[PDB]
Amino acid sequence: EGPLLSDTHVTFKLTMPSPMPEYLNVHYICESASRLLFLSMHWARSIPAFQALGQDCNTSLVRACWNELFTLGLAQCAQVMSLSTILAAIVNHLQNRIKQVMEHIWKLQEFCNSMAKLDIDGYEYAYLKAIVLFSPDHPGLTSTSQIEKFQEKAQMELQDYVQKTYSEDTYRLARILVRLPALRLMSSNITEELFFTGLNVSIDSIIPYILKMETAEYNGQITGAS
Amino acid sequence: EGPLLSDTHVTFKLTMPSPMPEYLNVHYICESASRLLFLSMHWARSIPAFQALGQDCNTSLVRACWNELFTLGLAQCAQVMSLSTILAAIVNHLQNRIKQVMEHIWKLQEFCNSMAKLDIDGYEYAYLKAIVLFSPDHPGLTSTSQIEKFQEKAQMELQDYVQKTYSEDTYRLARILVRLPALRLMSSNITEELFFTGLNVSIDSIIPYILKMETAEYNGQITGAS
Amino acid sequence: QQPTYVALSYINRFMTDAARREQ
Amino acid sequence: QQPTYVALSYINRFMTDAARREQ
Repeated sequence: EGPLLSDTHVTFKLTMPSPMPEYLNVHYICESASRLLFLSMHWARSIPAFQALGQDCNTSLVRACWNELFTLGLAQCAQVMSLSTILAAIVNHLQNRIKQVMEHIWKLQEFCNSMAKLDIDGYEYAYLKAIVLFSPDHPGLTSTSQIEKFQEKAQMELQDYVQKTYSEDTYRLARILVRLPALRLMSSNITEELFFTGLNVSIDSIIPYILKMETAEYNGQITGAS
Repeated sequence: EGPLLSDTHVTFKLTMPSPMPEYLNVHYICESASRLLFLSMHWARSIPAFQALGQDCNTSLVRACWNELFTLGLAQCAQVMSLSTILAAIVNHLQNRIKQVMEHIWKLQEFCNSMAKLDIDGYEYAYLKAIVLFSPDHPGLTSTSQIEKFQEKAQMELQDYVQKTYSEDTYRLARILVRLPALRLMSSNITEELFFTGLNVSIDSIIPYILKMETAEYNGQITGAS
Repeated sequence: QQPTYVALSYINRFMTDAARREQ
Repeated sequence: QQPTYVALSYINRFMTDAARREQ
């Protein structure tokens, strides 16, 4: 009956560590990817239904969908992150599995371009993330029935928003939902390889830490940096 | 401007080889799976846009999406195939990766149940297959632009059908499209293991043969059998 | 009544042809 | 202007804690 998301869930503000370094810097790429990962998880924690599920269930959910959540965030933040510049630099350090990583990079580029071409807005991205977060398809979850109802509310709220905001674009909702399968064509293992493993990082292991961290000290350090 | 599918594309009639054998029969399961695979591919060949792409492109398309096409066909034909009985028999020959195959079987069961619970009809299944067939997400394809336009027509034609046929079910189209990501959570490698490899079969290698076969002799032998 | 393995017989022919043609 | 590796420093702490706790 009541809504899954509020207008508060539209805000998704990534702070990059600095302007693009002159030369390939793996630390800058991973720091930027890690800020996006932290923001995606801190955004999920802001949803009342997510908090209501409890720590066991909501850790299992993120462990199952983090790569899809993270990739929607890559598409949303592509301009802010200069993602096109970052992917080019990885392809070159690569070219100077190998061919798996290349196909993955190509899939990520095509996904990010498909979302830009549709002008996906902040509301549409929040609902798309909620639809991937509350997917009942994953074999781990315990409480399929309740997660299914949360996913159905996200779908209904996205349709109402698209009908109210883009009334003349009859086919927009269908166009946006047919982007979601593209997220599952991208291996979480390769995302981890491309943006994290190197700096030695299992995302599955650190997810519980990110979900429990106090965000005040973290956000102060991010915002108070040069 | 013109339509992708016609009413002719709704027909999807699987002929099972006989009633369920008394005991586990791997040959019966594979024959039934192979009839469904042949029908899925012969159905794809019936689409004018598919024929127009030419043999190279339309072989690449099926090689990229056959498992999704095949799995939609499993959900559509679940009653005709007694799929619940077949999956149970596989779990038992299994139980008497191993755990990958079990999760896959669980995903297939949940997918088939999700489609039954929505009462997906023959029209909706034809459009869902066309949306997976003309996916521009796959790295192999050469002519992304034209395949993208065919996929957009399938989406528009499915929305018009759902609005005309289920006018009181405001949210039905959104509900159906959010099932499509589930197909990409199921490995083609494990589908091949579960229903084919055993009877020694690479689907990628036989796809060109199925696409070029004369269907008159095949359909006569299927229909003219006891 | 009794199964005729029509699709398996086609697949056996296709497999046999593909193995000859490659490797 | 100059990067502060805030998120990397948290991840280094999380990794270190998880390795102690398991294996």
